[PDB]
Amino acid sequence: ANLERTFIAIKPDGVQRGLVGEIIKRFEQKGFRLVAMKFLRASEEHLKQHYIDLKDRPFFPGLVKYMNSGPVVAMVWEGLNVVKTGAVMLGETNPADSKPGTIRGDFCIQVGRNIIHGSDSVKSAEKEISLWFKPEELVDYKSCAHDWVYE
Amino acid sequence: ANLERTFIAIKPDGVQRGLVGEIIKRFEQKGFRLVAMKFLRASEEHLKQHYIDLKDRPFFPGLVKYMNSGPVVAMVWEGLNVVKTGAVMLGETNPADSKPGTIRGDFCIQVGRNIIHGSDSVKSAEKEISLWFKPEELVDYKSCAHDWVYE
Amino acid sequence: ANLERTFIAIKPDGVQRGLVGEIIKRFEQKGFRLVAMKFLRASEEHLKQHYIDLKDRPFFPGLVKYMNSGPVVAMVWEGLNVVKTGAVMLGETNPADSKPGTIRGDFCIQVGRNIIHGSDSVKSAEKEISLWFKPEELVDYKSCAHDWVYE
Amino acid sequence: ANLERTFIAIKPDGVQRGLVGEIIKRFEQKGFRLVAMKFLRASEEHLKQHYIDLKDRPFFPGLVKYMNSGPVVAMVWEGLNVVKTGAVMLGETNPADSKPGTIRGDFCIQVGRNIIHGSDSVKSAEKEISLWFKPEELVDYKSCAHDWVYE
Amino acid sequence: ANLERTFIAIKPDGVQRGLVGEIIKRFEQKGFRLVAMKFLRASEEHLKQHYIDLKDRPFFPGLVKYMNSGPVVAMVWEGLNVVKTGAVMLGETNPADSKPGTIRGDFCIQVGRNIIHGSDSVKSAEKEISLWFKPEELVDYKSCAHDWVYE
Amino acid sequence: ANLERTFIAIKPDGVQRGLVGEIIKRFEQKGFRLVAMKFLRASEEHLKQHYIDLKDRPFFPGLVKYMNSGPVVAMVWEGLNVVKTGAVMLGETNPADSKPGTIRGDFCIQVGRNIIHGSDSVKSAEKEISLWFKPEELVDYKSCAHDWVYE
Repeated sequence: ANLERTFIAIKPDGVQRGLVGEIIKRFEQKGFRLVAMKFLRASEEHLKQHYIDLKDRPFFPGLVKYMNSGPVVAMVWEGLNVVKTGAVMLGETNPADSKPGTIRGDFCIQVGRNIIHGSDSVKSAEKEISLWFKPEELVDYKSCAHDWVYE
Repeated sequence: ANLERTFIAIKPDGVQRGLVGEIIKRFEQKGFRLVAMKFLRASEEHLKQHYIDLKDRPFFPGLVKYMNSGPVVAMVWEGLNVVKTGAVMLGETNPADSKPGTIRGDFCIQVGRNIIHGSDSVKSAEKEISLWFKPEELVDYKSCAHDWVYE
Repeated sequence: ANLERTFIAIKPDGVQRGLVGEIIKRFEQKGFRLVAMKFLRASEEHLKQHYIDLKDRPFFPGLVKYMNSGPVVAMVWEGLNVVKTGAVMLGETNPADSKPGTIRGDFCIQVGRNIIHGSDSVKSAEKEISLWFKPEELVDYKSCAHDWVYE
Repeated sequence: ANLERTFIAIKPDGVQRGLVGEIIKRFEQKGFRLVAMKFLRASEEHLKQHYIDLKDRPFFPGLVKYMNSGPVVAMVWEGLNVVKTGAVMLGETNPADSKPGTIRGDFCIQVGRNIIHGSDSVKSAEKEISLWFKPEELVDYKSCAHDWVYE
Repeated sequence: ANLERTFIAIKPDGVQRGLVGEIIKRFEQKGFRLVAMKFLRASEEHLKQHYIDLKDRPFFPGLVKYMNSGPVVAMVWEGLNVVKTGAVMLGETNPADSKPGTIRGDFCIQVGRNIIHGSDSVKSAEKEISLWFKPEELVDYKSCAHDWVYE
Repeated sequence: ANLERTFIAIKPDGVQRGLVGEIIKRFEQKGFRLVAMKFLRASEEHLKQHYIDLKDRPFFPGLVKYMNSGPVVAMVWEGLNVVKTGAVMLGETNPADSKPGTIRGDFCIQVGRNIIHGSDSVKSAEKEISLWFKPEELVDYKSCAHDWVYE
C-alpha cells in the first residue's frame, strides 16, 4: 500500500550540467509521486549531518566542500519500494559500475562528481527527510494515474 | 527467408498513462518492422481465450476483468529474434526487477500494472497472432532500411 | 466542446521513415484521447472514396498511387477543437511552410511526401471517420487525466 | 540586463500530468539560471493575494479552487529578457492559440487547465517573487556555461 | 532542385554547451542528407575570409576572436530548399526573435552567443562550402529513404 | 587517467539510418570531450589497413564491401576510462547481446549491421587514431563543464 518514501538530492554538478529536468522526468515517468522539493545551497553543518556516517573517511572534507559548491535540488518521492528502485534508477554509486540507462550511467564519469544522491535504506530515508524538510513541506495529494500504476 | 514475428500488446495501464507513442518508437528505432496494429477493448471472451492456459487459476477472473477495463494496443512486429529480443526490450515481467532502459524498467512499478505484454516463445507468438488478428490484417512490405539492418 | 473527433492518418512515408511513435506521442502529450487505430494498406478503391472530391483533378492518379504505396496508420483522436488544433500541430500542407515544432516542420520536406493527413474540418472528419472506421471500432473510455485537461 | 528574473509556476494540472521535468528542461536548455524552486500546496489566502487583482471577478472562487486543488512548483529563473522570453516559451494564455513548440502548445488544451503561469512584466515578476519566496530562498551562483551564453 | 546544398556551422558556444548531437538530429529527422562534416578550430585567416563582408566593421576583430575561441562543427547538408529551410530551422539571427521549436529559440539567448550559422542564400552556401571544405570532403551517397522523402 | 582517448566510428548503417545525432548526444551527455570528427567514405585501401589483421579471413571481402558501402563518421573522444566506458555505452559487439540503454541494444539487430565501432583497448585506440586522423585534426580545448565532471 505503497507509501514508502525516499530522499533524492541532485548534487551541484547535476544542477550545473543542466540535468534537473531530465532527472525529475525519470522519476515522474516511472510512476513515483513527488512529495517535496526545494532548491538551496546546503550549509556545511547540514551536509556533515547528512553524511555523518562518512565523517571519519579521508574524502569527507572534499565531499562536504563539493556538496556545498553549488545549489542542490532536494526531493522526496513516494512509491512502492521507491528506496531500492530509486537506487537502481540512479545506478551504482561509482558511475564506473553504472549501467547505461541509469542516471549515473548516462550522465557522469567520476564518483566524486556522480550527480545525484538517493537514500540507501528506509531508515536512512526517514532520517534524511527529517534533516532536509520540515514536515509541512511534505505535500499529501493523490496522483490521477494512481489506479493505473497500482492494483 | 521470412523473419520471425512477435505479439506485443500495450495493456490498459500503458494506454491510460500515455505511453503508446514511446513504446512504438522503441520498436521502430531498433529496426523492427510493424506488421499489424489495432486498438480495441478486448472482450472478456477474447481475453479468456488469450489466457486459456490460466483459466483455472484463482487470479483469472480478476486478470480478465482488469484487461477488459480499458483499450489495449495490439501489435505484431517482425525481425530476427524479435520474440526474445522484444522480451528483453520490455524488461522482466516484474517491473521491480526490470532494468533502467527497458520499457517496464523506465515506465512502471508494480507487476499487476506492468503496461505491456510480449510473446514468451515463437509457439506462443504464432498462437497470439492468430487469435488477435485476421491473416489479412497482417501487412506485407519491405522496410526502406532493410538492407542497412540486415546483411 | 470536448467530444469533437478528428481523423489522422500517418501516410506511407511516415510509416517507412519510422515516425509512428513520435507522431502518436505528440497527440498523447497534448491531452487528446485516442479513440480508434489500425494499420493497413488502403485499397485503391478505398482511397478513391477518401479523395472523391478530387477525382476529376490531374494529380488524382498520383495521389492514390502515393497513398497506396505502403501501409498507413489510421486514427481517430478526440478533444476540444481537435480538428483545428490537430491541423496546427501537423503544420501546413507544404512542409516547407510548416514551422519548426509542427510534425511536418520537424520531420519532412516535400509536399508529395508530407507524412501525415488530418481532417480539414469537422465535416471532413465525420466523413473520413465513417469511411475508415465502423462505429464498433471506436472505443469509449475516460482518460485518468481528463479532469486535469478539462474544467 | 542579464540579471532580470521571472516567476514561473507549474499549476496543479502540470504536476498531475507529469510535466514538471519536461518544463524545467526547457528553461535549463535555453540557458536561463534557476534561482529558486519549491513545491507546495498554495493556501486559499496566498492564492487570493496572488490573484488579488481579480477578487471582484466572477471566475475568482473557482480559480482559487483549481489553484488550491493540488500542489504547484514555484520557480524563479534568471536571464536576459527572461520575462518576455519566458512568456513566449509558455505560449499564449489560451492553449488553443499557443503554437506547437511552446509549453502550452505542446502540452495542454483548455484555458482553465493551462499548466503554467509566467510573470507578465518585470514589475509583476518582482511582486510575485517577493510574494512566493523568502529572500533567503533565492540562490546566487554562477552557471558554468555563463560565458558561452553571454558575451 | 533536390540537390541544393547549404553550409551549417555549430559555433563554439554550441559545442561548449553540448548541442552537437541535438542539432545534427534535427537535420537528420527532417530528411536532409549529411554531405560533409568536420570539427576544427577555424583559424583567424579562415574566419576573416568567412566574414569578409564585415571586414570593415568595428566588431569584426571581436567576432573573429570569438569564433576562434573554441572548435566549431562545420557541415554541408543537401536537400530540396535546404538553404531556406535550414535557416527556418535555425530561427532568426537574434535568439530574442527566434520562435520556440527552432534551434536558436530552444537553446540560446543572446545574438553574440547564437550557437549556429547557416548560409543565407545559394551563392553564400557555395562560397562557404568552397572556403570550409575541400571538394573531396563532400561525400556522394544516396539515402535509403530518398524515395520516401521525395516524389 | 583523464586524458585517455578512444576512436569511435559510426558505420555506414548508422549514418543511413539517421543515428548520427543520437550517438553523438550520448557521448556529449556522458561528459566526454569531442576531440576530432570527420565524415568520409573510407576506401577499400583504408579499410584494408584498418582491418589488416583480418586480411586472410573468408569474411574480409564482405566486411570491406560493407564498410565502404556508405560514409562513416569517425570520431575521437576523451575522458577517464573512455575506452572501456565507451565500449559499455556501445553494448556488446553482437546487438543480440547488447542491453537496452546501450547504443547497439537500442538501435540495431544483426552483428553484420551493428552501427558503430569503438576501440577495444588504449593500444588499439592510438593505432586507430593515427590511421584515421592527422595529428593536427585533434583539437585541444577545455570543456566549460570540466570541473563539474571531474574532481
